[PDB]
Amino acid sequence: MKAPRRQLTYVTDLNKCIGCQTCTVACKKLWTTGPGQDFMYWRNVETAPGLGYPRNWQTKGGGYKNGELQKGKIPPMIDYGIPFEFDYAGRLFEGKPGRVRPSPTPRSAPNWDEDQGAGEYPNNSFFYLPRMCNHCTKPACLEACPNEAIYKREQDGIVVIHQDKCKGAQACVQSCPYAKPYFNPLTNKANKCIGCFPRIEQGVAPACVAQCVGRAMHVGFVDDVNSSVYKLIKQYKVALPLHPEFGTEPNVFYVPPVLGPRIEMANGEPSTDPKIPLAQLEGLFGKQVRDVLAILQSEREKKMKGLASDLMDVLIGRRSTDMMISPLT
Amino acid sequence: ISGAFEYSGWENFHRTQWSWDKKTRGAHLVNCTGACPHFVYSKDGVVMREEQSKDIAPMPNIPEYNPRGCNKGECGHDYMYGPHRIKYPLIRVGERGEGKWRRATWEEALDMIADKCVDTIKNHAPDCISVYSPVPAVSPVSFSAGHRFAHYIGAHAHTFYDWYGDHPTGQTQTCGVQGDTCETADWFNSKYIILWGSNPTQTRIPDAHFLSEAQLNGAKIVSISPDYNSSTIKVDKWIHPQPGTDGALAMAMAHVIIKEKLYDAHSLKEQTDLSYLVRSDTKRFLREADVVAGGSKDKFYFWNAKTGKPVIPKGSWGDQPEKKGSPVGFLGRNTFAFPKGYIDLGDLDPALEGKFNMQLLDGKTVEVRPVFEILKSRLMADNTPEKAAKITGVTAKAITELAREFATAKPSMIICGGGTQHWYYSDVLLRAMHLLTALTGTEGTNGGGMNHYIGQWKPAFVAGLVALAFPEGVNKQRFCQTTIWTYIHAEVNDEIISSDIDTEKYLRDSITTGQMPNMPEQGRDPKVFFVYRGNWLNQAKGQKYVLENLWPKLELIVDINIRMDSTALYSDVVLPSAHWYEKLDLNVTSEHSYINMTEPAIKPMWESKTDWQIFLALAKRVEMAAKRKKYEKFNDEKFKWVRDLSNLWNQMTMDGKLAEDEAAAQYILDNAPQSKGITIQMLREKPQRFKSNWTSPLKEGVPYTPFQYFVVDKKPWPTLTGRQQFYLDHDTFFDMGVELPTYKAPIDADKYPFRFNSPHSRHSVHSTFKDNVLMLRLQRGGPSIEMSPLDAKPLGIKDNDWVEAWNNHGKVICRVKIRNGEQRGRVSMWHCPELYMDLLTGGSQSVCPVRINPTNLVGNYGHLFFRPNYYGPAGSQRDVRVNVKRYIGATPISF
Ligand SMILES: Nc1nc2c(c(=O)[nH]1)N[C@@H](/C(S)=C(/S)[C@H](O)COP(=O)(O)OP(=O)(O)OC[C@H]1O[C@@H](n3cnc4c(=O)[nH]c(N)nc43)[C@H](O)[C@@H]1O)C=N2
Ligand SMILES: Nc1nc2c(c(=O)[nH]1)N[C@H]1C(S)=C(S)[C@@H](COP(=O)(O)OP(=O)(O)OC[C@H]3O[C@@H](n4cnc5c(=O)[nH]c(N)nc54)[C@H](O)[C@@H]3O)O[C@H]1N2
Ligand code: SF4
Ligand code: SF4
Ligand code: SF4
Ligand code: SF4
Ligand code: F3S
Ligand SMILES: O=S([O-])[O-]
Ligand SMILES: O=[Se]([O-])O
Ligand SMILES: [Mo]
Ligand code: NA
Ligand code: NA
Ligand code: NA
Ligand SMILES: [Zn+2]
Repeated sequence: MKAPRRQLTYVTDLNKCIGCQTCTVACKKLWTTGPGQDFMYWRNVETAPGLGYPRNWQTKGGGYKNGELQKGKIPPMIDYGIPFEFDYAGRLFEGKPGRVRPSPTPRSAPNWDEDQGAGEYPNNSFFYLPRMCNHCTKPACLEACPNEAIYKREQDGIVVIHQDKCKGAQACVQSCPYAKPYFNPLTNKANKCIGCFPRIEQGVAPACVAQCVGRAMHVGFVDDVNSSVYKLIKQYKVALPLHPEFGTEPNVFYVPPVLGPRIEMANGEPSTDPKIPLAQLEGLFGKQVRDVLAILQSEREKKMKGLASDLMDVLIGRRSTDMMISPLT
Repeated sequence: ISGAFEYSGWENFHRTQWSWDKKTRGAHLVNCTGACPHFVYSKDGVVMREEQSKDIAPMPNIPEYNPRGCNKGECGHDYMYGPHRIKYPLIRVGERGEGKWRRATWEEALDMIADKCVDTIKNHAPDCISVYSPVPAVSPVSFSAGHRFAHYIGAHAHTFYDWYGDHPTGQTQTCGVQGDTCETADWFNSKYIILWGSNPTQTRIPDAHFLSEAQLNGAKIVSISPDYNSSTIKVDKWIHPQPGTDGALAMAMAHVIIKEKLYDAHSLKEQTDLSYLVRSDTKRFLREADVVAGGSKDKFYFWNAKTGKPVIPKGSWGDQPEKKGSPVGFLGRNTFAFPKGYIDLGDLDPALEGKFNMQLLDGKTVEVRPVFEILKSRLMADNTPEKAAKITGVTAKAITELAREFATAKPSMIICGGGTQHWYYSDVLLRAMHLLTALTGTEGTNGGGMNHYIGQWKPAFVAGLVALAFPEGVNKQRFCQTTIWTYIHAEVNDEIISSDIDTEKYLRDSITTGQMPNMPEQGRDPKVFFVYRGNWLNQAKGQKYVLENLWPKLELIVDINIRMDSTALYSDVVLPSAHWYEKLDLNVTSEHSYINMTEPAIKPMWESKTDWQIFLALAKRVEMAAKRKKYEKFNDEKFKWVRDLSNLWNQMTMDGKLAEDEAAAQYILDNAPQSKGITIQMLREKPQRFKSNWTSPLKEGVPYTPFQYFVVDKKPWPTLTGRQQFYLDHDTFFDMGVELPTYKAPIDADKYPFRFNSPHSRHSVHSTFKDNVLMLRLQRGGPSIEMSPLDAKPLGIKDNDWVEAWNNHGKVICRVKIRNGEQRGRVSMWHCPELYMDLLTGGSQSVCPVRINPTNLVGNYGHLFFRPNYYGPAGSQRDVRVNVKRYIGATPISF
């Protein structure tokens, strides 16, 4: 253990994420282009509701129950998706006939159920859920490793799998309830999100934050009382950790969606209920979600009456550097 | 001690992963409208990755543009190293499309092309050669290379703005401009935005943040779309009409707004033609010629209600200015030449209601009504919420509430796109949207107006581009109109029977009267086709007609490309073009007001060359060819131009001045008012904002919003009437029933039961990135077509089954995605996946004909004339219908 001196903290605004996967791509092309890593998405974005990545990860088990470390499942490769491969050369350059089909026959994939969500027209609903390692204050992965290969950095709270200490025990994969450590079958090592510590060390925001196109990501140290992450988490209290009942105490938080149209009634007229079920959000973030939404709706309404709302200004983030450690590199 | 932590040394593994020795500026030269500033990171001569440079200068009080970018962009370097790259010149050895090639040298390749170009000119006509290269704003230097080439040898150019269906035909009809739009930063100024047939969560990815930020700052947003699209999850209200019925929705809103008097009368009176007077007998505009000997047929009347007498409004086509300015490409006529204040209402009080009598030249008397009066009567009768409800399936209450809110919130704006622009009758629908804006008076105000977004059509420095591409003048250049060219030469069957709409007669009459061009002349076949910077075969409407009828007329087809796309795959010669990060070019768009660019990070790879360099190299081999074939100089009677092929290179490069790519780029900057002063070096360091813009002042710290020179400076609108013109009293418009804005139901000539929708995907930029391995891994490994469960279940179709979609034009077999948010009665296929991808046959264009709306062929009515990309037939495709069934040759099980 030894608690960290500072704790790198993320806030994801589900009002702003457009599910463009830019962050998914940026992280991959920076850290996971190596051998054995083709199926790994340290950063991914899933449609909610949906299967997620890997499929049904929310029931894989892991984390803590009354302080007791849990041992969950190890997802099979097909739940991650065998990364599709293609023979372009044969068709484009070598005169081979036949379409450039994907192998294997598509049956699963990390974003397979994009924009499908739940509910029948005209009350279909979905939103986007970006995910990463949560650099937990109580990291299940770290306790589970029989080789102490996983450590929590004293300077910024970032959790890292030490690649030389790692002997491929996979206890961490069993125990992370977010399914964020990935076993590399080529090297026999676990790989996961490194919180972009080389960028952080240079005062550059992590790539999934700096390159976020929807402008939905906030990062900073939660001890800095002038940071947007302190403001959203501690002050206005509108950002919640994903699945708190897992007992890992994440340090990635979500502002739940308050934007969105209303449930349409049988006569075609609006209800007062949102198309996004409250019950779905409570499933993700627990029983505080109602009060957070009331705060968000109340503050947005002041802006609508031409009044001032500093909470709204924070979410707007008119300047990127108000949201994050400098993104410039 | 270092002062370093226990595991610091090992962590050097990861820090090494984020390192580089060179950083250069890059851009993605594709038709996406991003024009996103980027840095390119290379180590040991290999490009390692790119990242948004995030260095557009902010404006006060509103969100910055930064970082922009998108999912394709952050893997753009994949096309440097990927399995798609053209490395060497290729000459075909099997049949077109087989992918059977032999490698050639540049010499052999370019000599083959040169031999054929000279022969074709010698034996037939110069206009049997053409170059297709769209959207100059994407990469003006690369665009200019082929165009300058054609310009000197006499080949003809194409159009793209209207061919793609993106030219806002109705706005040109209404406002007399090619088009204009606010930069997206201005969205933040609006209180009320209607997203009308626009899906910016997937199709304006780098700009979409402004929308949700507007909402958090208190704006309300409405999505109008048949399916529950990705954008729609964040809006406050969702309206879902039947496809192509938006016209009824908009006219019913107009009705409510007029009947309840929620409109800006002062604005209507000053800026539109709604006060202009219409003769009850001929239903034409009362004109000065009708009343006064030798009176103009292009001057008009309104009834001044404060003096009880008729008055000739100032600024119409017949009113000439002062000093006359030069023609301005994006205007009907240069109305900038007029003085400020010119069409200011002063103390005039033009009547909008009533009937009046006036005395003709011949002495007899005619009743006249103002346009607004006619419009108002027709709306009260035909466009009630209750009637529009029956048509659109939107409730009458919803329509009324939308109407009131749109007219009460200030500023309000409409944002329209492909969903409303790609229809047969999109011209009348945009006129209707412009009627809604005009009624509420928000045109020319920040956060207001009718704002269209589509592709990368707008290059603000357009005169600098015309300088480099067409240096002897646009009037000494051949243009076809590509929609017509495809229709005629691919011998298309549009399935519209003549007795309903005589497309044939209109088209033929438009051409023989010289209203629209026809290339080649004298009925010769097109013989030589250059295609680059656009995947023209893959994206072409009427594709099956093209492959079967047009393609075999072509003796030589040349594709110049970074990658083997479908067009190239079906070409005779394929030449290797340098990647975006191995070349120098400008890069701009209408979405933001800044000049982007790319520069070489490394030398062009393999044997690839930049587009500028390729047509320069071709120019020499053509000189040589022309000497061999003893055909160096020839007459070109159309332009009274004696052309000298033996001096083509010097022509290309202005006697060697512009032989480097960077000089060509700087030549562009130097020759437009919007850019003169800016250097390549400045741009290399940081994006620069344009010095000025098109129809408004470009002001410091303030988002551009168009048309202010008319709305604010009271210069006349460049239309026949000199106003925003909603009455078009031309014969072809009466013929179609569209002299006024009104509802025109979609073409049902395809006698099949599903409407065919083909919207743009977050996972590609048109065909580019369709075949990208990573993009495909974030989908289901191939192209997709979407169906409602309510249509799929009775058909026995399961999620991810193969399905077959067809009509009289063609057939496509594609894996299905069942999505609840899709509206029953239609299917959506993400447009134009590449032919060689995961399809069992055909593609999205197989089931689309080419169709031409007669109103788009009018070329003799004031501001309605042909100019390339200014006016012309739109290549619509949304009226298309198809049948669908389960494909049973392969039914794999799921797990
Ligand atoms: N049913 C239906 N049909 C529709 C549509 C629809 O909505 N529904 N949409 C339209 C519309 S609006 C458009 S804008 C067209 O799809 C645009 O296609 P385009 O060929 O220009 O882009 P694309 O990206 O595909 O082609 C770009 C080509 O240029 C290559 N390239 C890109 N950069 C360069 C360069 O710098 N130099 C050279 N020589 N080549 C370059 C690129 O690889 C690709 O082959 C049309 N049809
Ligand atoms: N990621 C990405 N972005 C892009 C492109 C790309 O290829 N990839 N292409 C760019 C270009 S050139 C284009 S032209 C634009 C096009 O992008 P858009 O302007 O957004 O238009 P579409 O994608 O065709 O469809 C817009 C939405 O309107 C809906 N809609 C469809 N039919 C109708 C209708 O009849 N009435 C109404 N009210 N709505 C309808 C569609 O279902 C869809 O939800 O995107 C540009 N942006
Ligand atoms: S980039 Fe920002 S917006 Fe796009 S998906 Fe990742 S988080 Fe959502
Ligand atoms: S998320 Fe899983 S992997 Fe990341 S720290 Fe918490 S427990 Fe360990
Ligand atoms: S923080 Fe760095 S490593 Fe962790 S997900 Fe975001 S990008 Fe990938
Ligand atoms: S592809 Fe277009 S949108 Fe995506 S990053 Fe490059 S420029 Fe911006
Ligand atoms: S449990 Fe430990 S040994 Fe490696 S596989 Fe996981 S870090
Ligand atoms: O940089 S990689 O694509 O070789
Ligand atoms: O240039 Se636009 O027609 O995509
Ligand atoms: Mo387009
Ligand atoms: Na193949
Ligand atoms: Na011949
Ligand atoms: Na690839
Ligand atoms: Zn790479």
